Amino acid sequence: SGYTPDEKLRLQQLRELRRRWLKDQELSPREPVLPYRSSLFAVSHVLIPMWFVHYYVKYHMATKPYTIVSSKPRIFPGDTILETGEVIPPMRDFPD
Amino acid sequence: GKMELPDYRQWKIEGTPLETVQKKLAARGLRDPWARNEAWRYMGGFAGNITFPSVILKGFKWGFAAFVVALGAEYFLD
Amino acid sequence: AHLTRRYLWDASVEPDPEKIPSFPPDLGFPERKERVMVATQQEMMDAQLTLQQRDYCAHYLIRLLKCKRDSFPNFLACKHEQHDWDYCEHLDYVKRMKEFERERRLLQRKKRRA
Amino acid sequence: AFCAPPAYLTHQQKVLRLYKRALRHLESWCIHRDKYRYFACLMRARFEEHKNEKDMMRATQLLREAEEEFWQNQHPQPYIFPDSPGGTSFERYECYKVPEWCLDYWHPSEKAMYPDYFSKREQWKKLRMESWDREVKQLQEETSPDGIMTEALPPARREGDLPPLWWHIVTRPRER
Amino acid sequence: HIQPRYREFPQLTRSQVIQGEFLSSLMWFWILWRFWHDSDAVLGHFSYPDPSQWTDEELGIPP
Amino acid sequence: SDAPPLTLDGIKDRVLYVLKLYDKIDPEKLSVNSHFMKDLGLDSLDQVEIIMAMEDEFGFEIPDIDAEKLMCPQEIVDYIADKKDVYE
Amino acid sequence: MLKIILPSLMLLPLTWLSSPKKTWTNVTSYSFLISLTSLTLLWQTDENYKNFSNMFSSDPLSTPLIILTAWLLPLMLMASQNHLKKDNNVLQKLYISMLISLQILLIMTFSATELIMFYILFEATLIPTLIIITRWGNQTERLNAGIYFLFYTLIGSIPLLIALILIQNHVGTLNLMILSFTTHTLDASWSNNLLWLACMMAFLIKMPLYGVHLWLPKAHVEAPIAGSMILAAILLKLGSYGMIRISIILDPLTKYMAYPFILLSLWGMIMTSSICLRQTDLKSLIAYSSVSHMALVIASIMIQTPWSFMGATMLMIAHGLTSSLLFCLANSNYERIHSRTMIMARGLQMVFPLMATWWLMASLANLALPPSINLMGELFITMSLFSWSNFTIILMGINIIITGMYSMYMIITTQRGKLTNHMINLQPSHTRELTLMALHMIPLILLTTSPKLITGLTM
Amino acid sequence: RLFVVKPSLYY
Amino acid sequence: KYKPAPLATLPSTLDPAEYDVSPETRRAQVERLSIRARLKREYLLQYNDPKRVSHIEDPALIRWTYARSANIYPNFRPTPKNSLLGAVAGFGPLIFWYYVFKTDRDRKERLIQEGKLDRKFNISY
Amino acid sequence: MNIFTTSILLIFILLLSPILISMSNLIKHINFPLYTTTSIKFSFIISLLPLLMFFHNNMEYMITTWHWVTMNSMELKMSFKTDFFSILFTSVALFVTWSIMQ
Amino acid sequence: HMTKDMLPGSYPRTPEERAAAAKKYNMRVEDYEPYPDDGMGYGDYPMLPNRSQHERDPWYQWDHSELRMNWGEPIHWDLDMYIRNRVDTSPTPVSWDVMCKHLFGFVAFMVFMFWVGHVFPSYQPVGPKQYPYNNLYLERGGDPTKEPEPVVHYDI
Ligand SMILES: CCCCCCCCCCCCCCCCCC(=O)OC[C@H](COP(=O)(O)OCCN)OC(=O)CCCCCCCCCCCCCCCCC
Ligand SMILES: CCCCCCCCCCCCCCCCCC(=O)OC[C@H](COP(=O)(O)OCCN)OC(=O)CCCCCCCCCCCCCCCCC
Repeated sequence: SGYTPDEKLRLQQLRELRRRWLKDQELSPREPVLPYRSSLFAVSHVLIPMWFVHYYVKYHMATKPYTIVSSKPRIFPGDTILETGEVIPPMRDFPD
Repeated sequence: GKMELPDYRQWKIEGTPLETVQKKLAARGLRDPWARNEAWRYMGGFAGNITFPSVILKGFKWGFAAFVVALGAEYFLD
Repeated sequence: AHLTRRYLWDASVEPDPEKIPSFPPDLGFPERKERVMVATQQEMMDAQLTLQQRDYCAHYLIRLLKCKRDSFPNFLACKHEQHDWDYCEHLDYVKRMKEFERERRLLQRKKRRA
Repeated sequence: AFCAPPAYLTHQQKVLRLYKRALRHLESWCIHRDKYRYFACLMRARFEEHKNEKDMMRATQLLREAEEEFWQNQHPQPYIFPDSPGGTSFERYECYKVPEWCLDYWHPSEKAMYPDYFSKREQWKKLRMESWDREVKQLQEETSPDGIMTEALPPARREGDLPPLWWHIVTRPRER
Repeated sequence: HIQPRYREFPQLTRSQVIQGEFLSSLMWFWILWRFWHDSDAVLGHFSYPDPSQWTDEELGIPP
Repeated sequence: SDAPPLTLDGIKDRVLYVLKLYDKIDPEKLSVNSHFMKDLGLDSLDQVEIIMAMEDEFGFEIPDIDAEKLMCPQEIVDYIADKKDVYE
Repeated sequence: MLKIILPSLMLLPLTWLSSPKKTWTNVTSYSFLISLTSLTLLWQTDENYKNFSNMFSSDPLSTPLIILTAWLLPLMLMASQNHLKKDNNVLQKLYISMLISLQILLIMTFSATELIMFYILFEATLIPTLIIITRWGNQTERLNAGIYFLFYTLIGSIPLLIALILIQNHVGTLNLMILSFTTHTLDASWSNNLLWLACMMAFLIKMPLYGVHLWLPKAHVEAPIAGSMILAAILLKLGSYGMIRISIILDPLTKYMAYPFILLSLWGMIMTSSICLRQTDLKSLIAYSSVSHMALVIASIMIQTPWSFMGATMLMIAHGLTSSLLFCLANSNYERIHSRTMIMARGLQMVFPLMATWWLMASLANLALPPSINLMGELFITMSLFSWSNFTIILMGINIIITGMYSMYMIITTQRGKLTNHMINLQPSHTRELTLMALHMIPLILLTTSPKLITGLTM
Repeated sequence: RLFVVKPSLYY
Repeated sequence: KYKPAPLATLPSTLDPAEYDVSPETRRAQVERLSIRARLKREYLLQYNDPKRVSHIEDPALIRWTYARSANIYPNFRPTPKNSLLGAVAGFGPLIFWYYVFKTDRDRKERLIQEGKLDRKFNISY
Repeated sequence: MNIFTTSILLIFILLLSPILISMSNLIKHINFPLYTTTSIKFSFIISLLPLLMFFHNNMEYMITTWHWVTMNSMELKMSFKTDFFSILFTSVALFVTWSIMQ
Repeated sequence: HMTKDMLPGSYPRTPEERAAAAKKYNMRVEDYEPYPDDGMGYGDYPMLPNRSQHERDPWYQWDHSELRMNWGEPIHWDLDMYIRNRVDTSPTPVSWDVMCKHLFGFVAFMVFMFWVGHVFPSYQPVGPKQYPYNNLYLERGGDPTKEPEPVVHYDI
């Protein structure tokens, strides 16, 4: 059994009221009232920070003993070191 | 913008698996009142069977073509 | 495979992976030579290798790392070296397989001696 | 979401809802439309086979057996439309469904924009403090003095009167 | 921008199809280049010798 | 990719469209108020199927308690409008 | 120290002969200036401690308690302001005077050198608290709550006094650091065991042991917000200070006369963290949270290790701040809804979108989100108890889990559902209470940045 | 274009 | 066939209480619905009522909190299984944990006394 | 040892910047999504370099930045271990979060 | 404001009490059933079905929606565990007795088969690897001044 006539009238009234509430929730124009890029971004978001960071490192992180501890660089036969003008000799005859 | 709706005088069961289903439901003695709705698909731009080859070997034509081109260029340059 | 031959057939005449050098080495080898090492401890330690990696082929691995650090911006220029290292590792694997087969044959000897 | 269940569902309603759920689970099981139509027609034949029957006891028995068959043959991961319970959007915009009274606390410099909006909101209240007293009498006077009562509501029988208890069915937020 | 379509196959721009075709063709070009130059990596480059094909001289076993 | 809003005439078009596609009774003669039992003589089972087709068309469910009361395309359109909050 | 106490004593006339419109403002501003001046105590350039007189002294353990005490005052002033707003000028001046007296007595008992002065002040802290709880509560069980509080405390405190006399007689002084430079070992006899029990039960009650925790939830639930804050922050710390100071002479008894309390603490931790899952009153939930947190402090004092004491101090201060914050957050709603029931109001974070952050961070702390001093304390307590015995980690993990559960429960049943749209009386958030929450949080950030001021005696 | 209800946020 | 459980309850379909048409069933249903509707009407005469500045109360919620909080001891009665549950829950686990910790501590201490332990790098506690 | 560490900490400075504009008043006068996406983009471009220097040298670094506490023979400090895993995962995750932000 | 006549009380031992209790809790004196008298504080509080809030109707426009519970309805003593963010008693196609059995069986069989594969492992036919300098005795910790137990690795 469908909507009784009282229910139908109820729904029609609530419908004509909601379709007015929404039309009112709409709003007029003129409201709400109110009273190169790559390079500039690069500068102002990389360089300045990079300057500050280089300062911090060079003068508060390398002046201290064990703050920047690099591993040792791989060395192979023939690689002539430069801090002593040295040369390590090559390997043995490879069987084949 | 105002929307349109095409005529319902074109969505027909003929020439689709809906027709075979109708054959079966007739063999059993029945009818389907809705097939014309589902028949908007199965015809038109949506028509045709897609295959696992169809989806996997997409681009393969020009892929192989450019592959052979680069192979010949490599043989040239030695 | 050895799996079946051990877990279903005679399990006592098939070797055990953890006891391969069990028998004496020269039971069939006169003046059995040693496996040589043509890479020096220092030559291998100054290169910062890894202890799973400074095996009998660390010399070709050293050449590989060298030819890689050099010619770097252009990778793929370390194929002739990579092949050599892969080959030496394959030959080591072959020697291991042959040790396995040796020990299985010696198990055959022990089961045929009685 | 707009009405209230009756004190008890009738055999008709039970059977209809069983049919609907059975068809939804048939859809879940059969992914293709041809298959769905085939087996839906089969199921409707199974149903119509017992539409002109009237023995209430045998009917209730058939129903008690069909519900068990359904529980035994139901898809355990059925299709639920997103915005419906069990769906991936049920109660998703309740975060933005802010009520209307939250504007009575706004600051003059906030309603200074949208001035044409708030003027309407005002007279929508004038339409409420007047339409309130007569909405009670219409309930008082339309009361069943025999005790019986249910969750229904009447419309207004006049020119100017409004349905009793409207402010919350009206004024409710969009769904979006 | 586009116009919705109802119960029909919509209008298809050219970019969204050409770009997909390009990506697929590039993937297959890569697969082919590789399978040509480095086939071993999926097939093999170091055979598996047949056990017992050796000689008792090697892997010495006395009689 | 946002889909367009709804309209009352659009819902009317779509509903009458589905009902025209329907075959069991509807002889392609459907006014907005073609009651299913009185004007067309349908069954509650056919009504169930009709509501399910409306759902498969619009993308949402109709609770059974409220679908047991829809017998006219106009009632269907009104329920759908109340649910989707149309005609702002 | 007198430069800290004399102005606190002068805040009283200011309060009484200030006009009915500027008393709040003036007393709050000057309380803030007192909090500022109290930082002289942090000028500790050597391992030697401060001694201004025969009657006063400061340590790395008493300084933070003192500064937190001088800081909480203006916050309590601000928080007790919306209520008792209609109440008469005289009544609200009385309230302010109660607060100030609590401040002064707590500063004194943290800066004291003699156990008996510590005692008279740790027992004079009752009058103002009882008066605040009974004269400004809203329910009818605040009377029974005050009874419970008062009498638990006194029943625990009498034998402490008797033990102090016994000591003052055996030794000739009750002075600290003399009781240290002259302490002797004991005989492990029953008389000395009962001496231990006496010295301890007062503090084990003032910081709720599991079995005698039946005065804290009452007092909180029935007390106003300033009472709740001070009770949660400092009155639960008097016991810790007292035990850290009195455990030096009871050696070597606590090696075996401490097991029962370690057990009770490690178990009641779980058995209260669980109540925090099924309690309906937000205030009682937070009370049981305080209990589950003070259990760690107890168990860490009992084992007497440097890491343990460090964690005890860190967690003391951190929990003080966090509990005050949570209490004030619940009060913000109570002032708007007049119901401590948590599940009543829901779906906030929609109309109060910012206070939902303060709600969240106070929860991130309570569940020990790093980097935070709550965790820098819990972790070290856990390590100390793991060295004690490795099987404590089980109960520690259980408590961690339950904490992470009930914190987010408290968050979600209030701020992360959908709104009770029938709540017309949700007056927007006051700048005053937003400032309360900010003043609670920011110091936690700063103490997390510089936790060297918070380790304690050992470190 | 429509109106989105919101709390104050000014306070 | 579906075996119901206290954690996977029985549905409404398979509940023979449903499909019951006895008047002693339908009348009860109608009365329950009448009560429900009376309460809903009462509550909606307060929700939408203008001139309402405050919120709505929930006497049911108040009753529930009062029962779960303060109506406990006035109805408490010592009984068997009650004294026993209390004593066990209170003491048993404490004894268990006490013996665990004591065994561990004693073992550790005797090990250390004998010197049979390795405390390498332990310089914090 | 100046370029590596600077490039390691610069990505953190960058990632932080958006959240700093999130507390400022510029949000309502900026395109925060585009700005954050560009920040992520430049963070990825920066992280690309340490990857090159590692692939070249295979050198790992330890970088202690700030002293937090000293607890009786137990220090705690901010310490970054730039190794293969870290420097590669950083690049991958940034390259992905870029796409994800867009 | 409330009153001792509106609030709960003690166990009803007469229908004169059951009537008032049920009319207060807003139930009917038949459906109302108090908790047994085991001295546990319950008193006259309703004993209601141990069903969760998932079972209820989602399509109904309730008053307390997140709880799915009306205004004056009597509240379940164990709501805090059925508030729908928690325990779910809603039914299941499969049944407890069979689902528990299936899960336990899957887990236990998989564990047993892990142990079977541990007893009978899988491997490849090769000998152990060989590292020259006494399995790298020096590098691998070792001790420089002392000497290792020398080991040899032969060819083939
Ligand atoms: C609801 C709870 C119950 C409330 C009612 C309380 C009833 C009170 C109990 C009745 C009185 C029994 C206590 C009698 C005290 C006996 C004297 C004594 O124990 O002192 C011994 C010890 C000093 O001895 P020592 O220095 O070694 O040499 C000899 C003396 N020059 O010095 C001491 O040890 C001081 C001992 C003081 C008494 C301690 C009481 C027990 C302490 C633990 C529990 C505290 C909680 C309150 C009491 C609970 C019930 C005991
Ligand atoms: C070979 C190995 C094989 C075996 C490996 C075994 C590994 C150990 C497994 C332990 C984990 C099992 C216990 C986990 C509890 C999870 C509880 C939970 O899931 O809470 C969420 C739950 C709702 O979730 P759900 O059922 O999915 O509902 C979705 C509806 N669409 O419902 C809730 O919302 C409840 C919210 C929290 C309730 C309070 C919980 C209190 C804490 C009790 C759990 C912790 C107990 C310790 C678990 C073991 C760890 C020691």
